[PDB]
Amino acid sequence: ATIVDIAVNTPGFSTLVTAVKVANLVEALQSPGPFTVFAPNDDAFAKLPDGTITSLVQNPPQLGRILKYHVVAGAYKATDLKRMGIVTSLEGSTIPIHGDNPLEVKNATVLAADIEAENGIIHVIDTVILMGLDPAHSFQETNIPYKV
Amino acid sequence: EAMEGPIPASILRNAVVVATGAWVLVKLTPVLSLSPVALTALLVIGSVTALGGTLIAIAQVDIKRALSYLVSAYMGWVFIAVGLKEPGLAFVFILTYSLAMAVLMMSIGSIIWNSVTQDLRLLGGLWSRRPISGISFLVGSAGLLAVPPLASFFPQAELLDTAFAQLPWVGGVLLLMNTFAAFSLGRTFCLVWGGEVKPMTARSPEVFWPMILPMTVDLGLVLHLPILMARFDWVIWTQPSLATAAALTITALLGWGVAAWVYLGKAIPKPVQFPLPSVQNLLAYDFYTPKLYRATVVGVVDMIS
Amino acid sequence: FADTVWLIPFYSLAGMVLSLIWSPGITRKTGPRPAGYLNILLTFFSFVHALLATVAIA
Amino acid sequence: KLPPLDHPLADIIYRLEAGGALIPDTPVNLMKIIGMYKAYSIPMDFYWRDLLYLGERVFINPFPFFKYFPTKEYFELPNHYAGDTADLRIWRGPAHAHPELMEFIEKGETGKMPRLLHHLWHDRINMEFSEDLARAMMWHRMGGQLDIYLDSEEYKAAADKAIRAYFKRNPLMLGLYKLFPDLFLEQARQATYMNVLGLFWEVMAPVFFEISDRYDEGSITSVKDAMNFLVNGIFAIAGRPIYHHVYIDDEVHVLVPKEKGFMWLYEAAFPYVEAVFYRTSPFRGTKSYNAQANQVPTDQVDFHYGILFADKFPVGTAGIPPTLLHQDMYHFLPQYLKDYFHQHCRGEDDILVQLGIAFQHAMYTVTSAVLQATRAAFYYPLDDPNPEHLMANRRFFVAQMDRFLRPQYGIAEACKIRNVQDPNYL
Amino acid sequence: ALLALFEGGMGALVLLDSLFFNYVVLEILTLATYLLIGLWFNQPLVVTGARDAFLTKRVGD
Ligand SMILES: CCCCCCCCCCCCCCCC(=O)OC[C@H](CO[C@@H]1O[C@H](CS(=O)(=O)O)[C@@H](O)[C@H](O)[C@H]1O)OC(=O)CCCCCCCCCCCCCCC
Ligand SMILES: CC1=C(/C=C/C(C)=C/C=C/C(C)=C/C=C/C=C(C)/C=C/C=C(C)/C=C/C2=C(C)CCCC2(C)C)C(C)(C)CCC1
Ligand SMILES: [Zn+2]
Repeated sequence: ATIVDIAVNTPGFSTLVTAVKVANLVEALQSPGPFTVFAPNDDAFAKLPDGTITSLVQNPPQLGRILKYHVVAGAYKATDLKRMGIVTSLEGSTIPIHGDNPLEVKNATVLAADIEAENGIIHVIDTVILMGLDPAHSFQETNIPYKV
Repeated sequence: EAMEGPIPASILRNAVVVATGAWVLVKLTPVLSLSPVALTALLVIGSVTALGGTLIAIAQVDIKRALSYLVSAYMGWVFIAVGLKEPGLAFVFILTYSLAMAVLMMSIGSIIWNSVTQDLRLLGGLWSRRPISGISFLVGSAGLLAVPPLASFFPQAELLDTAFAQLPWVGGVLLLMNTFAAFSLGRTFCLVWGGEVKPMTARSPEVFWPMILPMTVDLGLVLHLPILMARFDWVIWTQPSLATAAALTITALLGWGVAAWVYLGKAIPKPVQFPLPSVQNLLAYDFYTPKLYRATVVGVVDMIS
Repeated sequence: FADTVWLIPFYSLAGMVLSLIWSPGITRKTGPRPAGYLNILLTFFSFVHALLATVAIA
Repeated sequence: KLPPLDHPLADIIYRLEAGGALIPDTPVNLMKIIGMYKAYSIPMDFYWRDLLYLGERVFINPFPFFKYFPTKEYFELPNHYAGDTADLRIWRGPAHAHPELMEFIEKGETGKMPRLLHHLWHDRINMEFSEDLARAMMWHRMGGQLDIYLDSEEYKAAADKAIRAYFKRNPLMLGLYKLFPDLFLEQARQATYMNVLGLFWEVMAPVFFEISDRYDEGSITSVKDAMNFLVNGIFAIAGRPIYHHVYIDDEVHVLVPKEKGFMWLYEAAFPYVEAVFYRTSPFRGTKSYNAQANQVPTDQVDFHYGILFADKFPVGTAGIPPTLLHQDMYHFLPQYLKDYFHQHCRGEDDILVQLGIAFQHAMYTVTSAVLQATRAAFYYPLDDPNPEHLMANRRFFVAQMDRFLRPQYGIAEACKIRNVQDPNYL
Repeated sequence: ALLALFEGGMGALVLLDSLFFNYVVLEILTLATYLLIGLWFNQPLVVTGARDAFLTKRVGD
């Protein structure tokens, strides 16, 4: 609803809304709770081989896991995210938020931060996102710090 | 050092070491009986190697080397038996000991195959998830020291009666050899199958059909040996004299029990340290036998060369 | 039997020459298994022979 | 765009930053790579079918005597994407099996014989190497995020139901499961890991099929293009699901559900690259497991025994696992590689050794494709103007090359790189 | 093949009851132990264990 219709009406967001409709995150992401969430904005999805999206859309649960990783419980703004530096998302997370003038999420950059909504702040980014690895089980050295 | 290459070790320590020199030593009983100095030297060598093998096996960290010293000890037992002009006891004990040690080595090999490490310090809780390989080890243990039900009791009963009739101090070794050798196997069971589970064995699947078929088929032979000596009256120890039949069992059970208490007790640091630290790392390196060789024989034969 | 038990050490000595047919420089194709299989066969046949010879000398 | 820093391996990082090619990019270096892919893809095409057979039909068999004879319809099992009714449709060719693999199953290296007789007389596809990998992903815990799921309260219940439904015929096994419920519960987990590995090779077999066809047409011209095809295929399939679905008599037991959200990249690709390319529990005829001789490591993070670290001259000798694959990857050789080997050291005699060295070369570009996909997923592309976004990539590559230098247990005196860059290593 | 040369040597040792031929096979088995321990010789601690296992067992024999 609220975040959903806000993604639908004014901006492009033409492939995120369909991705959420394929999954079952339409009931969620609008229930009363902040869960600030950022959007790849139709161009982060463009810098991806189209087989990626054609395979993710056919499998609702995995796309849902990724989109959940995009969603971060709580209400935070650019100042809050800069103060924290690390924030937990759904399905757990690290999301090393960084950057100085434009807030850089894990490897993206915010475009329109602090987009007010009914039940949650919304950010817009230019790379999509991808989860960490938990080096105890997956590939080992993929947690290189972004800034020094 | 011959514990490089698994399962000839299940056959070498079990079918070669048992009937290669012991077979030659037993059939030489008439000749060795001629001099009552070769016999006392035989007793000395057997008792020394038995005590040393048991004490060193207790102080090992490699599961494959914590059973080869026990092989040395239980071949020293045969040296003792043949030292008392008793070839029948040796021929009987070789069978039982070989069966039991086959079960033991096959169980240890099964654990190794799927739990890559051999470090006793890196293996942990396996009992709940790996029953057979554990019960097989337990039965191969019981069929080597005690439990008059199991068959290795009988031949080590006459060697108590015989060593007590003549030359009593030797029995004092045979009795003592029965507790240290029981404390080793104990700490080898309580370290590989009991306790907290560790990184290396966090996900231990039981092995496939060809590794646990022989192991279970050889675990049956050991259970039938005692009853196979009942159908056909093959009496080994004529006079029961339960006063001595209640000594081996008490010694072995005491050893195994203290072993279980020290490791399944969580009332002591687990990388246990001895009050004397200098003897722990002396039994652990088998009395520095290599540093002895390279000093006495090699160092000579090389130098003059 | 029990009069030909002295042939037991030859069965395995016949498997110690045939198993080398499969050493990686001789076959170079489809190697590594029937050597062990035939050695098991020889060992089983030499165990049956020994069991029969033991029964016959009760 | 950045200064030279310090590394002894720096000559390689400058190649990773600028394009790719963890190994040099000569044409003779790519002919063998594509030929090795074509040779490694057909036994892989049998592996991914037999592993699924193990994970679904041989779920927990005490005596899985046959276990390597998939049913007639598992060779007709549609590879989820190779044909018309595909899912992402790579490798245009037929989606049922491979004619070459079916031929080898039919005739073998001797002649048209029954399959059981093809097994006793070895003449087989050496399936024991695929099981060793499946058992190597477990015991390293490297399954991904489902290993934490593969513990309790959703799996133990489903595994209990499946086991009770599997053994319902004989009460001997049923009774055993009552005494020791964790005996067959850890063998269930093993079938699950088998299924995971078999689902990983349902993606790589079509990729290695299609890359050889691309090389045949002429679309592949340099190692950069090969690894780029690999990265594109990696991202294309990164979302496919992972499940178990054990099939019992007229019944299916959902063991790990599709609804749990396990995907192919985080549960079968990354936990595989680290398990089999890097760790691969130590060789038995190269290292001593002796606990006193501190040779094998104590932690599982320092297991440097994978294909990237392997020593390929002792191949075909006792105590060395990868031989099982090189004999398996030998009769599915394209002709332009048999001719390339036959005019070389020892000719068609030591063909396994050079065939394994070329396999090492190929797996180097595969892991370089994994590195490039990893940075493109979690970091910034090469065509980035910002300098900090390029220093992030450099830090990532320096970290991933430091795994090749750590001198804990001769981990630096293994690591066949700086040896694969040599043209005289073959 | 080496496991078959033990099973044959063991049989020849238990059958033959001559002190001379009970040493012939007793030495053949020493040689066999040398080649059997040294199965995977690419390991540097086997070529050292097989050396001792042959020399120590040969001096006694
Ligand atoms: C008539 C009375 C009957 C009583 C009979 C008494 C028999 C006792 C058995 C014989 C003891 C053996 C002594 C030799 C030990 C040795 O040399 O090395 C020591 C080894 C070294 O292993 C070490 O292990 C270490 C790791 S770990 O600990 O093995 O995990 C490793 O770091 C190290 O290198 C390795 O060597 O470790 C040990 O086994 C220590 C054992 C000594 C503990 C005895 C304490 C007594 C407790 C009181 C009883 C409690 C009451 C319970 C009643 C049921
Ligand atoms: C695989 C496996 C399993 C199982 C197994 C089993 C179950 C086995 C069994 C086994 C068995 C069950 C065995 C048995 C055996 C037996 C035996 C081996 C016997 C013998 C006997 C005898 C030898 C006798 C003798 C005699 C008599 C008594 C009569 C006459 C003669 C006289 C002595 C002389 C399971 C599932 C867990 C899974 C995992 C692993
Ligand atoms: Zn088979």
